[PDB]
This record gives sequence, structure tokens and C-alpha cells, in this order.
Amino acid sequence: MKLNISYPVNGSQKTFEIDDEHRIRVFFDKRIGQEVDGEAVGDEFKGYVFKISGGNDKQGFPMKQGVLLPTRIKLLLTKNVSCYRPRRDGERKRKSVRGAIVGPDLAVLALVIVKKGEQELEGLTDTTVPKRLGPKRANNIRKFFGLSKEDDVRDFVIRREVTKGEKTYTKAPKIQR
Amino acid sequence: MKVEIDSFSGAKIYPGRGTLFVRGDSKIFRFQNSKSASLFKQRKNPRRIAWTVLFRKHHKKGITEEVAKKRSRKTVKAQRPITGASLDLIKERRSLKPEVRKANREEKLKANKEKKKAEKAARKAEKAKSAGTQS
RNA sequence: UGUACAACGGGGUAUUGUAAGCAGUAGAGUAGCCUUGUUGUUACGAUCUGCUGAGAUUAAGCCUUUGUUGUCUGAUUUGU
RNA sequence: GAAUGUUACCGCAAUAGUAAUUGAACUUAGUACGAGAGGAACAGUUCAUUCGGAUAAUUGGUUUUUGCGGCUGUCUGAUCAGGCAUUGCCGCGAAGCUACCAUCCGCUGGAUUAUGGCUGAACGCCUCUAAGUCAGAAUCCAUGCUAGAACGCGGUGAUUUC
RNA sequence: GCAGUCAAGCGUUCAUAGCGACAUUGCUUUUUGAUUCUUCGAUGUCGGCUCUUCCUAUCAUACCGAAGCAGAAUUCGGUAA
RNA sequence: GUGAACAGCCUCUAGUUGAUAGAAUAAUGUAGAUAAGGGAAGUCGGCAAAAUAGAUCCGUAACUUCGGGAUAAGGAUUGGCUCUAAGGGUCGGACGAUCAACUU
RNA sequence: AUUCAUAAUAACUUUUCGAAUCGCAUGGCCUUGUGCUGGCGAUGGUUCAUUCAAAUUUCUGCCCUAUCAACUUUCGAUGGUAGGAUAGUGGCCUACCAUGGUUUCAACGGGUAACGGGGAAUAAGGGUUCGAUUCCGGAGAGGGAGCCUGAGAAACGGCUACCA
RNA sequence: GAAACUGCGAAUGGCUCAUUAAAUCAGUUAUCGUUUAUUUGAUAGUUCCUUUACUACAUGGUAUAACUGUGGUAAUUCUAGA
Ligand SMILES: [Mg+2]
Ligand SMILES: [Mg+2]
Ligand SMILES: [Mg+2]
Ligand SMILES: [Mg+2]
Ligand SMILES: [Mg+2]
Ligand SMILES: [Mg+2]
Ligand SMILES: [Mg+2]
Ligand SMILES: [Mg+2]
Ligand SMILES: [Mg+2]
Ligand SMILES: [Mg+2]
Ligand SMILES: [Mg+2]
Ligand SMILES: [Mg+2]
Ligand SMILES: [Mg+2]
Ligand SMILES: [Mg+2]
Ligand SMILES: [Mg+2]
Ligand SMILES: [Mg+2]
Ligand SMILES: [Mg+2]
Ligand SMILES: [Mg+2]
Ligand SMILES: [Mg+2]
Ligand SMILES: [Mg+2]
Ligand SMILES: [Mg+2]
Repeated sequence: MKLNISYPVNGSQKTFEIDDEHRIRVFFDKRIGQEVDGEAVGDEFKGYVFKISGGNDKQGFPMKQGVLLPTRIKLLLTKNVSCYRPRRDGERKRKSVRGAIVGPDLAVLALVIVKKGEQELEGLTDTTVPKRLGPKRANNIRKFFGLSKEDDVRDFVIRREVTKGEKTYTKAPKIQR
Repeated sequence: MKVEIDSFSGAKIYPGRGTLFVRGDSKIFRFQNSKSASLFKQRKNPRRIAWTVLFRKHHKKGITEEVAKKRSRKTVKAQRPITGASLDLIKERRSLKPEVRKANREEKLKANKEKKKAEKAARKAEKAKSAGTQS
């Protein structure tokens, strides 16, 4: 199967392809959230720890934490939940969903790195990726800089440069509260 | 090869053992032997048959090892760039201690104090014009 | 006279489904007696819970065995 | 099972018996053939039918395991624990037996028949035949399988003091 | 009941691929008759069930030869029980 | 005792324990049981077996000589325990005392 | 017409509401803090009223039918008490109790090629026949049931199940 | 100003006439028998606490879409892990 690995310290991610039943099999009967020590899966990932988070079987149905089961089942789903985005106020749909227990019926495992191993993984540890948007509400700026209700925000807000060609500009949020 | 479990007794079923019933709906049932099979047919309730996993669970028989198993952990690490912020801008920014902040600060804080009262007199300006600005 | 054999005992394997005894502010209640109830007690009460996957049975054509105990030359024939 | 010295172990094989059977699917192929409509087979593959010989891991049947439990009526003062009810009745039930109700196994060489042929006279031609000869069937004979002649047999061990 | 010989005819044409009149030679003994040899001091009827074996005039299956056999399907015939 | 019962089953009194015996548990029997899935396909024919069955409450067709048919058919219920209510007698003037049953 | 509106006492409450919201203007006033104040209006918010509704509900009125005469309490039929449930009255439902309720002035049952009304057609009058269909009311979304959302749906160009 | 959150609406409209015979419906009543978004008019000085060494009010908490990126399925207004 294909592994979907995220390094959420850097905000990085890359996919990996494992053929070899014995290399995979380490993931079997493991549930969502279980940790998995790395070396078993490869020599690259030696030491690395993975917390499983979800992923898809063939036919593409998403896993859903909490089901248990290594099979698929059809559930009534509601507002505020995984694997369902409601079309209408108070709409519920009965939908197929995959169990949270890993089997070889999965096209893709979704892992999140919890501990770094002894060696670097290129697109993941080597590369590092900027947090798209900065604090907008007053006291969140105060916190992301540690400030006191003294320091005055305005000159602490983020300032994003972007060019008109020969006119390079500067846009900041609009503080709230 | 899989070990199924007896759906009346919770017993381990190894390949070849017992039987598999397929009900009208399509609920599949597996029995490990003809005892569980029979008790199922008599419409017995596993929860009241004492040798079953189900009864044993419902009566807190056993466990003890589970009320003993507790703890374990390990966690964390460090820092990644943000695009328009290399780890270096992030070191440089973070590092600089209060007295440069106050410095920087009270400079700008005086610097545009000038701009404010300047624009203000600018108002009265386009207004002693606009309470004039004749023929 | 044995790396013997047997009877028992032990362990394993099985079957059934939780023994007897004791205990219980478990139990629909009824009825007595009192100091009349921050848990009153006495009688009776199917059943329920705990000790208790307990107890019973297990070669009679199951497996095993560092234990206990015992046994170990009676009869009849046969020759080119 | 007496008698071939006694007793034992390992063997030979005369004779007699003997067994396997039939279908389909895939593929060959929408091919050969055919105006079209239609429409095969050999080799290779997977299964099945009827038969047969075993076997009991498994599943199922049987139950005096009177093995465990439950139940009615009576009897032993009660309890415990038991008797009787032609095996009192019910649920489960090991083992054994056992079912296309379960699973496994069912050999390969020759020689021929019909027939088609080769060479070839009779008859200087011709001819599969007269002499000679090739190929050839669910056939036959062997291989294999079962008994083993109690008047068929081989090799081998030990052969008596009380 | 079953099988031949002749070949007028059938078979678009063509006797004999498949058939075959008038006649004619046979074979069989699960038809039915004819007979009255055995048994009337006894040989226990019909059908079925069960089970073994034998015949071949072969329905299927093996290999063939024919055809009015293009293919498919059939039909005639051989060795075959 | 159970129960509707002189039934069946178990008991007391009384009476028996007498009808060759021992060892095995092949076939085939005689008598007694059970069988997965199918359900009369067996057979002259459901022969033999099997299935039903007590009681309470519900419900009950055609037809009919109006009596029947009828337990038609078809259904629910049924243990144990602990309670509730109702159903008599006798004697003293709408009560009062006393005695006694089981049944619903 | 009230145990009405409203209020008073004692308590009760997994405590309802009592503005951590948005837009325009920027002004007054000193003990000069960016002090304390402050214009117009938006969206909210509790309770009451109003409006748009809704749900039940009184009185009378329906076609053919007796080859439908007794009907209603299986498993509420009619009423009493109490409760539960409802937004709320009510056998709506449940307990307990009673034996009621309708009917020749036609109950009950059957039929309807029956949605009801405003209306239509036919012109002496009295009538007769029709109204699926432009407005009002009702019901439904293939058939049944169930329910989420919500002020409001037992919704179908919402979900859920079963049947086709 | 896309996307998305939030709010409101989708219970109106339109269509049909299957059911339905004291039902619906009509005229007429009742709520001293109830629910009512909205519109309109009104309506809130009380909220903390053994009650001097105080309680963010110059205003307290995180979790999520869209998005970024990694993915699954023949296939839908399917959607998972980060
Ligand atoms: Mg804001
Ligand atoms: Mg704000
Ligand atoms: Mg000012
Ligand atoms: Mg408002
Ligand atoms: Mg009432
Ligand atoms: Mg009410
Ligand atoms: Mg009555
Ligand atoms: Mg009456
Ligand atoms: Mg009338
Ligand atoms: Mg109609
Ligand atoms: Mg109309
Ligand atoms: Mg009408
Ligand atoms: Mg109509
Ligand atoms: Mg109305
Ligand atoms: Mg339609
Ligand atoms: Mg609906
Ligand atoms: Mg539509
Ligand atoms: Mg609609
Ligand atoms: Mg239907
Ligand atoms: Mg919205
Ligand atoms: Mg949270």
C-alpha cells in the first residue's frame, strides 16, 4: 500500500510506496492512533515513530476513528463529523465508511510522525513550510508574541509583501476585538 | 489464515472447526462446536451462560491484568520555516530582548505621533480653504 | 528383577456449566415484638450475588507418570 | 485343522480372481466448411457422472459414558444424598461405530481385430496377399492388485537331563 | 419374430447411397398354435421387489469403412457384449 | 400420594422374590429407540411408523330430519414463589362473639 | 362568568433572560491622564401586546341502498376518579370502577365510474342534471410507516426502513 | 471580491383528485382549552461574595471550514490522514 506521511512540526508531507507483505504487515490489526516503531517498515525509517491517523481502502472509502472493525459498514452520519459534509440544515445521510483497523484492503495509510528517527527523510525533514496565515484577533497577536495589555498591536500584526510589477505592496489583516 | 471467534461463546475457532450459519437477513454466525450451535438454536442468551466470554465480561470475572496495565509515553521536537520567514528571521526576531523592543517601539511610537498631529492640521487646512475657497 | 508389569494416586486431555457449605442493609412481600427505627430487630420467602469456568466425570479400546503398593518357574507335549 | 524330525522367522508364485466408467466446461474458435443460416475436432486445462477400495483430521448421525446438568410423581422425618417409574422424561454430551450426509486413493507396457497401407507375384500389365510386411480398438496378454496349492517350493534361526 | 437371393420399381437424372414389388431360399424358439413324451400317493399360478450370471439380432460408449458425407446433424456397414 | 378417577406411576398392611445356570456380545433376528437434507419420490394402497392429545379462555363453515354437524376448524394460556379479593356455620340483641373449610 | 389580569409570603432550579456584536460620524469638557464624556442606527434580547398563522371546537346541512335491523366493548365501546402524555381540552393513553352509547325521526353495514364549496347547464313557475377543472377549504407526492431540522413539516424537487 | 463559516429561506409556490359519506366542506360558533418565526407597539440600574489586602471588563477560552499539502475508489454533490 501507499503511506501518506506528514511531519507536522515542519508542516511537511510526502508519500511512500511499500510493496512487501512483511514490511506492511507491521500495520495490521493496528488501529487509528496506535503508534508504530519505524525500522520494521524500512531501514530509512529506523527509529521513526508513526501515529496512524486514517486513510482509504480501494474503492476509496475513508476510515473513521472509533468504529473498531477491519471491515466496511454503513452508518447514519450527522452534522459535525468525519467522512460527511451535510448539504442542508439537519440533513443526515446513511453512507459507507471503512473501519479504523488497518487491513491490506487499504489503498493508503495516513501516518503522522511523532518521533524523528536516526536518519533524515528528504521531502519531510529536509524541507520546511511556512504557516500560511498569522494572528488576526488582538490577544492572539498578544500571545503569538507575548506582549502585555501595554505593548499596542498595530506594529506587531504580520505584513505580507506582494508585487504589481514595479509596485511592490504590503498587506496586513485588520485587527479584531 | 484467520482464527474466527465463536459468536455465542467468544471461543477461538481454528480452520475447519465447527460450523457457519447464514441467517435470513444475512447475519453470519459461527459456532466453535455443536454445543454453542445448539444453545444458539434453543435461543439461549450468552450473557446467562457462565462459561462464555460474554457472561464473563458482563460479570467482571477475570480482568485484573487490565486494572494493573497503566502509563507509558514519549514525545515531540522542533522548528520549520514559514515562507517569507526562514528559520533565521525566526531566530533573529525571537532572540532580540525587550530593551530593543522598547527602543524600536518608542521610536516608531514617537515617529508617527508626528504624522497624526500633522494630518490633523492638514484637516483644518482643507477646511479654512473650504470655509473660504471663493469665486 | 526390567528403560518390567499391574493396581492405585498424580499431571495432561475431554464433557457438563458453576458443587456442598458458609455469607450478604440482594429479594415481590406477609406477619409478630419491641427501646418505634439518620441501617430497629424476629419468623417465613421462589430466587439472586460471592467464595466458583466451580464441582462431578474422564479408558472402560484417551495421553502421560522420578510417587504408593504388589507381582515375577503352575500344566502339557515335542527329535532328523 | 491331524500327518510328513521339532519349532521359528523371511520369502517364491503355479493356479484362480481382477476394474474402472461416462459426461461437460474452458481453450482450440466463432476457426476449418459454408452464399448465408450455421458450425466441428486433435493437443492442453478445470470439473463432474456411475462404479470401486479404504478411511474418520473435520462436519453430521447414534448415546447405558446412564458422563454433567435440568424436570414431573412417589418413597427414605427434614437437610445432604439417593431409590422406584421395564433405559421415567428433557438439553448437552466425549469415545466407538459410521454417511456421495464426510474425506482420501483408483497403474502402464505389449500383442492384436476391423480397417487403411508397404513391398509383391500369380497374369512381363495390374493388385494390401498368395510368400513377406507397416499402422491399428472400450479387445486380449502382461505390469499392477487380492488369495496363496491346507498332498507346490526356496532361504534362514534355534534345536531338550531331568 | 429376424436375415437373404433375383432386380421391375423408388430415389429430379441414376436398379442396388438409402430402399425395393412379383416371386424365392432360409434362420430363430422370449409370439401363438399343433402334439400329448414326463409329472395327477403332487414339480406351489401372474406381477413386482432383491441379486447373480449368460446370449447378441448393439441403444450408448472405443476404432473404423459407406453416403444422395461441404460444415453441423444423421443414416448404412465392420471389429465389438 | 398424585389426579377427574376403582387410570397410570410411587408407597403401607399382607404376600412374593418361583419359573436352569455361567462366560461372551459375530452375522441374522425378535422386541424397544434415534436419525442430517428432502418429505410418500416408497407401495396395490401411507401398510408400519410419526404427528395430535389434559385443562382454562377465546373462536368455530357447508349442510341439517333444527336434535345436530362440533373437541368442526383455528388460536392464546399452563411451573415456582409472594401476596390480594370473594365465596359458610353456630350462638347472644345493622352490628357483636365463636368455630370451620377448601375453592375461584 | 373564573382560582382572571396583577401583586404579597416561604422556598425550589444540572438556572432562562439581563449586549464580551456591527456601521457611519468625530464633538464636547478639565484637575490635560489620549481622562471622563458624547451624535445618528444596525443586529440582537426577556416578558406583554399586535399582526401572519395554527390546533382543536358549538349549532344545522350530504348521493344510491333493507336482496343491510339491530349496531357498539379482539385489543375503549359510553361515563366517573387519578395519573401519564400533549402546545393544550378530551378514552388521547394507562390504571381502578361502573354498565353504559346509537337505532324505523333508518342506526350499523354495503355501494359510489364521491374530494367539499363558490358555481355550471336547462329559461313560465315548481324542478332536473352537473361541478376532476382559473377562487376558498381539504388531501397526496409509486405504496405504507417512522423521524431529523425547525417558529412551523409527521415534508417527500428532506432523511430512515420495509414493499413494488 | 471567489471560496467557506454564520444567518435566513427551502413548511410559500406549482400540480393532481387517489383516498374520504357525519369525514371533509359551508354558513354559524368557542378558546374561561392552547402553540405561534415574523411585522408593529411596548418592556430589563439588582447578575460577583464570608462582604479590607480581590473577581480580565481597557473586553476571558479553543476548535474548525474554506485554504495548504499528502491520499483512497470503475463509479455520486464519497471523502480519510496531516
Ligand atoms: Mg467582530
Ligand atoms: Mg470583534
Ligand atoms: Mg475627541
Ligand atoms: Mg428583533
Ligand atoms: Mg376519565
Ligand atoms: Mg390533554
Ligand atoms: Mg355492556
Ligand atoms: Mg343497549
Ligand atoms: Mg330508508
Ligand atoms: Mg375518487
Ligand atoms: Mg371541485
Ligand atoms: Mg358532487
Ligand atoms: Mg376523478
Ligand atoms: Mg375551519
Ligand atoms: Mg406516478
Ligand atoms: Mg412524507
Ligand atoms: Mg418531483
Ligand atoms: Mg415540495
Ligand atoms: Mg402492499
Ligand atoms: Mg446558510
Ligand atoms: Mg475542543
